[PDB]
Amino acid sequence: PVVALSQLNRSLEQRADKRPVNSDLRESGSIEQDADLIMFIYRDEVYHENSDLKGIAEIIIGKQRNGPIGTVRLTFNGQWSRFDNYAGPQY
Amino acid sequence: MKNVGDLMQRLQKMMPAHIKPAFKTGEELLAWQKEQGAIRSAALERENRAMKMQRTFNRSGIRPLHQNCSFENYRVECEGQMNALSKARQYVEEFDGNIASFIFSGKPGTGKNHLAAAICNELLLRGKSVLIITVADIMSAMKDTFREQLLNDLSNVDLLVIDEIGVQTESKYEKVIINQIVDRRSSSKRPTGMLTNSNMEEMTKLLGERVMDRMRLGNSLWVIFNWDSYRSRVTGK
Amino acid sequence: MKNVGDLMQRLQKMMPAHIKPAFKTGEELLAWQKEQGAIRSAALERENRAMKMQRTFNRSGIRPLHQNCSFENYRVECEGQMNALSKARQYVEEFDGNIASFIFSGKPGTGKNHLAAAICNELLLRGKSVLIITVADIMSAMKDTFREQLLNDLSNVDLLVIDEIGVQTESKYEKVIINQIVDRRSSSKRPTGMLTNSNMEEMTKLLGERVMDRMRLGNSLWVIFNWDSYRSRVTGK
Ligand SMILES: [Mg+2]
Ligand SMILES: [Mg+2]
Repeated sequence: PVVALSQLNRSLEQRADKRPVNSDLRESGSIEQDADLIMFIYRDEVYHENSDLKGIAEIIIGKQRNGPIGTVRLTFNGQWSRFDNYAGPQY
Repeated sequence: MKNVGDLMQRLQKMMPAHIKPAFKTGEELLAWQKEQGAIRSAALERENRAMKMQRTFNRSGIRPLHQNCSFENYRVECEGQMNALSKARQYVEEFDGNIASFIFSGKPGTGKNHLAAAICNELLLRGKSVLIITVADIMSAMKDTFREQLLNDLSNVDLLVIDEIGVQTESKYEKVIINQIVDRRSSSKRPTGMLTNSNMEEMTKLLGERVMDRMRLGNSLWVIFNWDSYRSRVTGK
Repeated sequence: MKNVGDLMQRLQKMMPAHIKPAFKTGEELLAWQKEQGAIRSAALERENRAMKMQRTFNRSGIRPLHQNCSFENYRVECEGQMNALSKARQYVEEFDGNIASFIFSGKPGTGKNHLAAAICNELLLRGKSVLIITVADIMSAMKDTFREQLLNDLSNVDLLVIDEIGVQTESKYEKVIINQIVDRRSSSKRPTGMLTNSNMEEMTKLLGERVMDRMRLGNSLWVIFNWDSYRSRVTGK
């Protein structure tokens, strides 16, 4: 495998929903065609303070070459820097 | 650049003995992290619940007098509202999945908003969502629209209870607004609540018979008060 | 390394034996897959149509209190709407290819939206599309267009009916909206309908004689209720 980070264009913030999707990264889309697996990230406790998803991030998958797509829930405790499994309800 | 044992001999220039590491392998560490994760996640879920709960309680705009406000801090003095309590208690007990609407009317200083707020507190302890308002605030919301969230909450909420319906004798608009609300609600299989000072007859030319048709569902709960005041006695602890 | 006999001799050891390949050649395989595919496509198409039908149910604005709703759960007490149901059944029957629009009227608590929702469900089962609205929703939509699927739909559905046409006394807007709508509908040889609580003369000054003239085509269907309320019975089943 390979793991290659990237970045996103700020034409998403004005959407007022702020979940990422495939057509949001604008680097020619040259990697959207080359890849096999993608995992965007969203985390509500940045863009809001009072939003009731504190200590949670989520893994928006947007492309799967050999499988389907989905969405996953994980936590974040940024002072010792490790996501953990979310043993709880569904999304 | 340095040996293992000697790296550790560099390490022991920091703390004493009696600090043994206890790991002894890797997969045991993964088990340990999994333990801590399953712990901290559930504790976090608890805290998230308490947050969401408070986000409700600060949103049900109730003014602080009627907050430390329950069935119990209600000094009974005659039967006239002993019946009111016997009805309001069972109203709460019957609220679970019912078209159960109530109205209050009578004289001020008789415990209208007190019982209303007690009800709302108990229903929020059950884990519901409610709201009360002043009719002028609805006016103000419809004006802010002409400068949606609060507008549509008045039909996305389970229960509403309404306050100060008689005043604003600049009428003919109040009626159409309240009609709009209550039709959207009662057609949607949900309750509401009113508060006033007048008899139903006086009330009915303000509020055409259709609205009270939308009120008189199920075992619709009419109540009317006649007590004298209480305000000279109250302190505000 | 390995080859065919060794490969398959590796293969059988994974499983229980007597598992013969059952094909033995190519054209049999292709025929078999064509057969499975033509079997699969049919049930697929069926499911897709069922989806479409659900999307048509959930689009109409029928509220839950008129959802579990039809002709048969409507209780007779006199001739006064025995006539009405003998009209409603035949109306649903005479609807296909027909400029047959209608109005209801009279007292609240009398089964207007009930019959309307019954009609709407029966025409969904006929395979035709419907919609019922509060007029204030059209108001809000015309205001929200500053933010077209809805206004497009309102001039292309087969049927349409309306609710809360009396109130909103701040007129000089309601009349023109509904006139535009009904012109675009009647022009395309399509019906519509209305619901109200007022008299035709009490209606006509709100709604100029032209609009009611556009309602007066085919064998029209006027109704005027006299029945009393129903609310005391209902409990929200
Ligand atoms: Mg009060
Ligand atoms: Mg109606």
